[PDB]
Amino acid sequence: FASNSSVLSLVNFTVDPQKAYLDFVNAGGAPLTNCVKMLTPKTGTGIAISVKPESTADQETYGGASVCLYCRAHIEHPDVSGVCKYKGKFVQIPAQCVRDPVGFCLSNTPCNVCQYWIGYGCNC
Amino acid sequence: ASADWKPGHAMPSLFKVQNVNLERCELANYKQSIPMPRGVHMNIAKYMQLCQYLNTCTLAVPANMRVIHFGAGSDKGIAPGTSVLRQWLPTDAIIIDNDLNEFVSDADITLFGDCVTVRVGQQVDLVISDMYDPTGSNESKALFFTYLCNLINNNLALGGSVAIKITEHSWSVELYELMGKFAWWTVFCTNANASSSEGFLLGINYLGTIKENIDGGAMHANYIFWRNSTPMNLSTYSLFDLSKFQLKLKGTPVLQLKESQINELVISLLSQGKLLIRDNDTLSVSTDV
Ligand SMILES: [Zn+2]
Ligand SMILES: [Zn+2]
Repeated sequence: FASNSSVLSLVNFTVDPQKAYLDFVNAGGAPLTNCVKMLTPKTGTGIAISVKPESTADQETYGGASVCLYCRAHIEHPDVSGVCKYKGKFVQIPAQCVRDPVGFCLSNTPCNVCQYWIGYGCNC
Repeated sequence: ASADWKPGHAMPSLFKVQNVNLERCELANYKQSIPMPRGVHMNIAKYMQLCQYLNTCTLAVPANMRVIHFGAGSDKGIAPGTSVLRQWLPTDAIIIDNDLNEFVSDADITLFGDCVTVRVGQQVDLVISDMYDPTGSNESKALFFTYLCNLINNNLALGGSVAIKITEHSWSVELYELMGKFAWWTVFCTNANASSSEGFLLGINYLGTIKENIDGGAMHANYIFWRNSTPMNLSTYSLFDLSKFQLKLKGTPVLQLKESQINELVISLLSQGKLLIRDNDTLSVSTDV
């Protein structure tokens, strides 16, 4: 609603947007909504970030740009690359976490060798 | 109720050949909206059903497929339709999208502003438009339709296709008549939005030459007559099984040919979805001034 605009405005008033967002939702703030949830056959491999949807039966798949804080808030991406790791791809979120997909992605990292989420699929 | 398991309804030749006055569109289901499975944007269901219907068409699907998507902004600042296209298309397809105001998108290239500011330097393979302007008797509209008609005549590969949203009041004589320059055409109405006069005007496999002489004003009257005659139930049953949703990886060849070389064999391959004619260079689509 106007609350999406609110938290997206807030992360412009800070030098650490990741921390601003997480501290905001951890203090009871409304998570960002209007993320682009896809419909998928839940028969994917289950990796974190993928060129096509890859949700298992325990996951949901989102359009990548819509769950990226930096894309949603039109602010600079932190990556040395400058290129977003999500935009143009799909991001799998554990089904128990769909209430705040952006907060999940800010709080977790795909395995570097394995490409599953650490703690949510990575067996390395 | 087989039709409710289909992605939507396509205008049959039974109504294409009619000869009727333009009437008001009166649909039995009006203001009735469909619940969205899983809290998903309605445009997810609408674009997926459009894609499922295009899966039954002889689309050309080359490597590095060139797709432009107009009217891609929706739901306050996002682009679910573009994400559906990314889910549907080959991983090496290029998606360029565009809308008036800012939005965030999974396209390869996103251009803000009027569609007239989108400068297509080289011909494309597939055009999707959801452009619709919110603004007494129902005459052919102009608006972005002038731009789209010019695009079909100039910036569309032979063998390429278009899917262009129209409604009872948002439509163009000239665009219907350009459907006569494709191997096949229809109007497709998703089951997800079946209570609206919305339809997607589909031109499949552009031939660059008149195959069917169409009276555009008469054909819109036929489209409304069809909608007024045809029960359609809101439904997303077709999305219940997505195991074959992705566009087939056809490897459609891209050839450069002079107009003088386009003979019976080439027209036949174009018309079957087996060939594109356009440049095979690297694509460039920019913003004009
Ligand atoms: Zn991003
Ligand atoms: Zn791992």
